[PDB]
Amino acid sequence: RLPDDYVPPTQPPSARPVDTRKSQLLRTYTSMLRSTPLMLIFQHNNLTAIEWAAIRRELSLALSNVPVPEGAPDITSKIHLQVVRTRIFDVALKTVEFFDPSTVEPTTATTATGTKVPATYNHDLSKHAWKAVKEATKNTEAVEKTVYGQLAPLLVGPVAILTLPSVSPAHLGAALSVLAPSPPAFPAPSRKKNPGYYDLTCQSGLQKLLLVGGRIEGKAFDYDGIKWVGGIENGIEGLRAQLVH
Amino acid sequence: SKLGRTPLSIPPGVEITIGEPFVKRDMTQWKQQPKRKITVQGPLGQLEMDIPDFIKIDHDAEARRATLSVANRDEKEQREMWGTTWAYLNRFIMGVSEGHTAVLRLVGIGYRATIDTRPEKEEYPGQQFVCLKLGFSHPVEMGVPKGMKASTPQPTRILLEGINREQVMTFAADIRRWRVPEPYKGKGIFVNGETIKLKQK
Amino acid sequence: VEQVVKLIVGAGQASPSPPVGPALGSKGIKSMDFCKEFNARTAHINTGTPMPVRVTVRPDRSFHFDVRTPHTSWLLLNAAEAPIGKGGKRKGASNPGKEVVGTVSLKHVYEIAKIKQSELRLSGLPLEGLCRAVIYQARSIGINVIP
Amino acid sequence: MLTRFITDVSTRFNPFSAKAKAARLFLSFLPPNARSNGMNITTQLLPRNSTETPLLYVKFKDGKEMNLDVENMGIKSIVEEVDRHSRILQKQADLNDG
Amino acid sequence: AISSCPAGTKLNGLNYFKNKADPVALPDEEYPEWLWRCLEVQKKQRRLAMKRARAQEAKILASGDLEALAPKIPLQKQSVNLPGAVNGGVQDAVLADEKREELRKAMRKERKAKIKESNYLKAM
Amino acid sequence: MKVHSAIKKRCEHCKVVRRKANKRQNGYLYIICPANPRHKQRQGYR
RNA sequence: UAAGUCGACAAGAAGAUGGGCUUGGAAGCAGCCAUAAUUUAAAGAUCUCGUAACAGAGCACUUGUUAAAUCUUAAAAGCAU
Ligand SMILES: [Mg+2]
Ligand SMILES: [Mg+2]
Ligand SMILES: [Zn+2]
Repeated sequence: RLPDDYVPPTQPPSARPVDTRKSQLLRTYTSMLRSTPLMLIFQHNNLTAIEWAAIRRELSLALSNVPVPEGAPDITSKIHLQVVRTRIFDVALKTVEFFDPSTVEPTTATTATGTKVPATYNHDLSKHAWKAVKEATKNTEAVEKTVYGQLAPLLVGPVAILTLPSVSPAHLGAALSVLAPSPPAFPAPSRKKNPGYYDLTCQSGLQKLLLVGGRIEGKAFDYDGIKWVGGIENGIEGLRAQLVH
Repeated sequence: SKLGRTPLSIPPGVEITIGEPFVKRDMTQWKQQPKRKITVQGPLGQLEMDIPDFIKIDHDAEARRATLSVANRDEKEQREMWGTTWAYLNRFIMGVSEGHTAVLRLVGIGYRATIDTRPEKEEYPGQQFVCLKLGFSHPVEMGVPKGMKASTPQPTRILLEGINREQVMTFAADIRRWRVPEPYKGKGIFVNGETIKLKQK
Repeated sequence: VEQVVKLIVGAGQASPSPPVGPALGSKGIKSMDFCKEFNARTAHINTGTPMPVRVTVRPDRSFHFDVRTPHTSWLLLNAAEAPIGKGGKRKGASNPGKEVVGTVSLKHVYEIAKIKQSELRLSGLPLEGLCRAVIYQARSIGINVIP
Repeated sequence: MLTRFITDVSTRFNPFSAKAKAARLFLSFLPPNARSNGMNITTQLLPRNSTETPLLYVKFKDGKEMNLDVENMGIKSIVEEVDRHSRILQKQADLNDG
Repeated sequence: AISSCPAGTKLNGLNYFKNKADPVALPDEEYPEWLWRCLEVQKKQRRLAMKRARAQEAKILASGDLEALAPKIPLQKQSVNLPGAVNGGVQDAVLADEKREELRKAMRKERKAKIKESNYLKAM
Repeated sequence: MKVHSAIKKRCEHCKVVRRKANKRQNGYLYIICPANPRHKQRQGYR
């Protein structure tokens, strides 16, 4: 039978309960803050399901028009405009930045057979992460100089984020024209070619979404910088011009 | 109490005066607990209260704030009066600065109200009397307590005003006690948006 | 506040009647004007076909309506080739758990999930999950699905 | 917070400025139907270079025009100030009914 | 061949339009790959069962190694970090979102039951 | 009002209170409800 | 339980779909059968009111604001009412 000291391997000791939605989200937004290189932080103000579905219908239409003959995997199906728990999404930003899993001294845990086996508790829900985040947050002015300090003012109130698996301006420019159009740089779609965009439900929602900022390659950005990044015709192409010099 | 901790913002013109602990001798009690006299003065008028001495007030003048605290949070009596004394002060401050008002709506066929004088029954010179015709064989006349101002913008609406809320809402309830709203037709006197769910027929 | 009414009517058979009469003739809209416009926005459809309609009656009783594709149930039954029953309409299984009125291959499901995606409010829903939703309805109307 | 007695609003803030927390929050309480009912709303985003004095202009249906300071005051202080005026407008409209 | 309906079949009553013919099925090769996997979602005798299965399940235990008999914690109750690494490549990002979504479906399935159970306790 | 020895809430709007307690009597336990006046109950007799 | 407990407040609480049957009518909510899915920050082929039937108001559930630094909830036991 199983002993008492034994803890499952897929359920190590964490700072707080695990089955709660508060922790399953923190475990989610951490991975989301690591994998996704490019994300834009929006602010949503009391939309309805019909308005949400309409906004998400234009993205799908606007993101499916970009040409993808590059042989790379299909990225359109992985871009999402997600609503987040701002209170937790702010914690996930500290954990990703201050916590350093390398500073954990492993400890031997007893398996079901009672044999002591080395096991290091590095997960983001660990007391070592909860402790390093707090102690590192005591200092206030020193935090404003970091990436988290430059983004905390945006994670106030309700917010949503648009994630992209890769930094593909061709994909971002198609998404910026639907959510935060700034003509003539990122012109909204035409009426003769996209009548769905200019519908009561869709148009009534885009007025509630207010782009507030972004985060690219672990660096905070503003609505002005996002335009430039999106303005890049192609990453490889931007490198070729540098070589022509 | 999460309310007592909340500081009290003293608006311009309002002045709070806190006295020193005093005891008035009572021949029927062997020991009277000390109390503090707090006077809230401003444009509309002045109000006074006597609070227990275990309630400490840190009046900040240059900041225009006043927070209350007790000497022992683990005592039931001190916890209770902590929030009660805070609520009364919040009313005193907002009553001497802006004033409290109560609106009475008269619903029914023949329900009217008028403000006049009754020099024969006046408790003090110039006392106003709210005369109500509420389907009774006799007329209903009530004198406004000293410190309140009653008016009637419309025949079926009364408006009370005063610096003391406990005195205003107590008078509004004294008028409503003549015709309490009924559920079958809605006839009665309603105070400050009071409503009543009707019946089937 | 703007009211909305659900009413299923024929393709071009719009007229003051049990379906249309008491459904909209009660709120005070120009019932005759409605049946005149609906019949013009439904001429390309086979006469008699059912068509769900959501008519939004604004304040001042100025209505604007949007016709919708026929119920998926009416399509699944027509695809399963179920036996006609009462009222001249194909009927589903009274006991879906046990009874089985028909069989629809997954090719039928593909077709029934594409005329439904034709709508503009459903044009964004991926066709993959949209074909697993009709399969979720067949289990309710007593219809088997063959690969 | 009550919004029935509001008709126009205008907001200008720098999102990266911690002082704008009240402005970004003020728009949190506006209902969904506000845009359709007739309330005119307008929000501007200032560049991150440096923050300008945020302006949260409010206007009721009675002609009142409030221009509050967003930096020194908190969202709680800004909500009750709008509760005061929106209450007398209802009591005045309550006793004026009929 | 895997399809019960060969090409050219007429789908009964799927053309509510006037100037058109009922849809006609196409070859199985053209049809998208996802379609053929859609039906993954379709989920005395006791004496004979408790006579052989009980004897069969016994040796299935084979309690020489207890680790294989672990409680099998669901995905909604674990604490292991999800597969997300900085600049780990587009493939890692794609394979990361699949697990984030894989966890969403688990919390969903558990929320449905909590809702059904709450309703049952309320109408008892 | 219904006088019972076992007073119970019958909805989410019912509240238990002890009223009529003063320096002379201990009072009674009451079930008061602003929604339905048929939920009004008293525990104890005068 | 500052990864904001508890309470209040603000908004949301979708779509296939009015599931099939039954019935004059049965559209989550007379009754019967089913109740794998789908998409979401979440949303029971439906827990309480409501309609002749629709509509409509709440709940489960979801996010936000306010806000506690010995201060949440439950059970058992002792003494009381
Ligand atoms: Mg039914
Ligand atoms: Mg019913
Ligand atoms: Zn009750």
